[PDB]
Amino acid sequence: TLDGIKDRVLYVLKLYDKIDPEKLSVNSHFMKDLGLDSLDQVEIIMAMEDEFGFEIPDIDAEKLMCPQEIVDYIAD
Amino acid sequence: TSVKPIFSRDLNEAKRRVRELYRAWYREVPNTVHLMQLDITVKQGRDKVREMFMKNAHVTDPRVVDLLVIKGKMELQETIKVWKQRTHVMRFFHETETPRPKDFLSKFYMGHDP
Amino acid sequence: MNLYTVIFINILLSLTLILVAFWLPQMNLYSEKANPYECGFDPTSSARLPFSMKFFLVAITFLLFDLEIALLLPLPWAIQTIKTSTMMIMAFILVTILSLGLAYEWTQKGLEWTE
Amino acid sequence: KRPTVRPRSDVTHKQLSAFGEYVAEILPKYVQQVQVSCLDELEICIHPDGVIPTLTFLRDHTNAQFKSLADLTAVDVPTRQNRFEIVYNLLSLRFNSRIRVKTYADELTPIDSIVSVHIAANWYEREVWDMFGVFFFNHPDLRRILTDYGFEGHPFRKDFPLTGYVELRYDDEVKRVVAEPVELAQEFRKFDLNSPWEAFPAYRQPP
Amino acid sequence: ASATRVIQKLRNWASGQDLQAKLQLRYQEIAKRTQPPPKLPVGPSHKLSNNYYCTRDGRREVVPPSIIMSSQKALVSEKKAVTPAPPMKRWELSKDQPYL
Amino acid sequence: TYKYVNKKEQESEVDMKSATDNAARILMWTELIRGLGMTLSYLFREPATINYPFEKGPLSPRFRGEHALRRYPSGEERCIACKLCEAICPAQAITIEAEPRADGSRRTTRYDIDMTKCIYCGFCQEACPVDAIVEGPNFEFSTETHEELLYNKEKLLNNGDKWEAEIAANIQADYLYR
Amino acid sequence: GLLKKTTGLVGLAVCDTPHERLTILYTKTLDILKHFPKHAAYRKYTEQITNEKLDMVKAEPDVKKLEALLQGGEVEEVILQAEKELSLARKMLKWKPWEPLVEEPPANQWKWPI
Ligand SMILES: CCCCCCCCCCCCCCCCCC(=O)OC[C@H](COP(=O)(O)OCCN)OC(=O)CCCCCCCCCCCCCCCCC
Ligand code: SF4
Ligand code: SF4
Repeated sequence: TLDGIKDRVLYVLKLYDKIDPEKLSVNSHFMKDLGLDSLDQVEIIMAMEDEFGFEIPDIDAEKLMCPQEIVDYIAD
Repeated sequence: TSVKPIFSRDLNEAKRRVRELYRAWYREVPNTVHLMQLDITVKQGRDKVREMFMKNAHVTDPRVVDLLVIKGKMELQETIKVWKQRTHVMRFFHETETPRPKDFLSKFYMGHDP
Repeated sequence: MNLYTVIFINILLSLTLILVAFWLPQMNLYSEKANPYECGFDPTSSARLPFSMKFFLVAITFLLFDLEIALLLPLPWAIQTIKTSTMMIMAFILVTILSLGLAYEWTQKGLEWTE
Repeated sequence: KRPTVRPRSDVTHKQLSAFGEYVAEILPKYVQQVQVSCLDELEICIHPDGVIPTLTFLRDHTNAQFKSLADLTAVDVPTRQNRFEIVYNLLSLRFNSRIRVKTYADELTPIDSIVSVHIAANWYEREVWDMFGVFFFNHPDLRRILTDYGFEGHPFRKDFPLTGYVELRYDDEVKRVVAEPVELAQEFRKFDLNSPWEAFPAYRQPP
Repeated sequence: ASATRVIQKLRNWASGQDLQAKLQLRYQEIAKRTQPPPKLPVGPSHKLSNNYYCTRDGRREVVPPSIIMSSQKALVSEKKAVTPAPPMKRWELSKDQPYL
Repeated sequence: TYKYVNKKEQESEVDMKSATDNAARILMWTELIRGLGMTLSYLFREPATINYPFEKGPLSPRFRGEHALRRYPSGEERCIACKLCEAICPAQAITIEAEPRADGSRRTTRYDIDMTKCIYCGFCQEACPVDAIVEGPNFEFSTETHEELLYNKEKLLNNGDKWEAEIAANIQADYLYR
Repeated sequence: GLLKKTTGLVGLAVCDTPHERLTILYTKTLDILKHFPKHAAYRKYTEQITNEKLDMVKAEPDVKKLEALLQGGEVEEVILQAEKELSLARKMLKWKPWEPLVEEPPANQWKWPI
């Protein structure tokens, strides 16, 4: 279950249509290196909720800042 | 300084509500283009949402932000329901108003306005 | 074939009339006139959705009473029989049974609607 | 005795001054500036925090059974920093009398709602929010009533133009009732009517 | 007015009461349409003497409202309770038609 | 004083006669035959309608309808551009633009009335100090164009020269009241 | 006298046993006003009122004479008002209205004309 989430999330990212995945990685931050403000991050989190089938609040979402943190979240 | 709040101890606790509202709008757009048969794509509806959000990003007073959140929830109520028609929603896009020229010389060619 | 003929005549009248109604006039079709009425504003949902009926028990007992009609209706022929006592008693029993059922439904508030 | 002028009594004035002292000394945490006019209309003015207690008092008190809400207005005065003067006209039906409770607000200093006291205040609070922009706490709906759905603006504010900022008309290009900006074929003709003479010395403002 | 005296009877029976006297229409019992000229009267203040506008002005007899318990000034609000007015005396039941 | 409309004085007096009367009210629809008889009575009355174009509704001299700009018996134009018919017009329907006439006279170069803003209130004619603009009897000036209902000095003067024979009489009848 | 089968007001029952419910409610008011402080005015005035009405109840046993002496319409309206005054007394115990004025306003606030 674990390492499928990695490429799953990464495919969602690639389809996000605004990140240009040539820079992209799993430890890739969103704010600093990619310059994506909070609303784009919210769109990303919705894409993850669409991939899975469980809702999640905005506090967890703002604790998340990169795909690895997302993967670490899907466990719990 | 030394003023009362409304729903927000600080600006971060207001941005929380802001993001909840952005979320509700993002999840509502695909249903509104479907229920009342709009002739747009979901992409540009959500781009309009982000545009009308970034129309007010300069603000820093929490109270103003809370009131804007309230009015956004009102518009979201009106749009989730069909109290408002295709006319009102497509009013946002300005599909008939020619672009106000943001250049000096054009304004000089037409009008005395600045 | 007389009756078949009368009915075909009425059928063809109706169809010729609809043909005239459709292909005689002028048309200016567009999506804003061909969409459902709902009093000036637009509908909030589809009309092909559940309409809760609140007299369904009344409908079913109407069905059973329809069968009771079907049983009562042979009486004009049942009266030219020689007995004229068995049919009397049996029709009495049928009608009284139907009235008893109606009374039970009435008292148990089946003729009232499901608020 | 003079026919053209309006008759005058004093017993109503005295009664209402007495009841004003009553409310003033029974409810001091909130009350400001009780006043009774030439025409005998009692008028109590209240801190915005005192709204529910004062209205519940005047509804449920025995010597003040003001259990009917007639109006709930607002009045924009751009001068004072707390613009919107909010008004509560009431009547008793036990004493055949009226009273007026007043509070103040601003664009960002809202007020508690009154549906917990007077259910009649629901649509009036909605009207006040729509017209003047006063938000009301713990209100059930609090949406617009009178303005169009896609409408930005609080029209009865004094800084709002009479003619508005948008105008409607149907367009064949899009087959909708679009909203263009405003362009009138005849400007509203503002008339400068006020006379330059003190008509009423009794209200003369000193410098 | 013209109802041939048997249709009059029919309508007065079906209705329940004589309506030839109380008709919905108007024939000659109305105020006619060209009339004599009037001479409208003239109210007081036309006295021609002992009539000065300062004595019968109403628009100037007003004052700003009286004030009790102004927080600005230093005003002060055994003492018996008070009503805004005496209780509204109960209504009496009618005499021409109390129970319709 | 007050009175009850649907309050029974007191109940509980019934015998077989009253029961028969109530049971005959029921089962015969007796209180419905009265409605049938009422509508039948109305079938045999003179209807209140009128052959409109040929016979019309009664009006009074005070009736206020289409406007007009009047003249003196000398034919002199009666308005003087005192510009208060538009001061009081609560719809802002009237415009005036005035000049000297080259005779040396206070007269208008403009008198427009957007009759799509007029509310037909009469304030202009009870404000004019010379009985120049009036509100006449014509109520039959419907049009197929918005632009026709936007009047000017010439149209109002045409109305006046048309309807003077009526307006003079209406004024003669109604003055001593105004 | 009798039971007045119809009180004219709608939604209001009849209270077959008055002269008791009023004693209950007024005694309860009196017992709750003891928790108010002495300097409060609501305590004093409501005590005066409830004592007068309790004396009226103790004096007159006839419902019609009691109504005409106790100017509050029918006796059921009076009972409703007693319940509602009791509710108010509790609410005022929670609110503490007797305190001094909080946050006197700006000067040009009630000044009119302006
Ligand atoms: C020898 C011994 C044996 C003899 C056995 C015979 C005994 C006598 C039998 C008499 C029975 C007559 C039939 C009566 C049927 C109606 C029953 C009835 O009660 O009225 C029904 C309805 C009720 O009205 P309501 O006031 O609400 O009372 C109901 C309370 N539960 O009220 C209504 O229906 C009114 C609503 C319908 C209104 C429709 C408009 C009617 C207009 C009247 C036109 C009349 C013309 C009829 C001409 C017919 C020609 C074919
Ligand atoms: S009030 Fe009479 S005189 Fe004056 S401008 Fe109007 S029409 Fe002319
Ligand atoms: S009748 Fe009234 S609204 Fe019409 S033009 Fe005269 S003043 Fe204006």
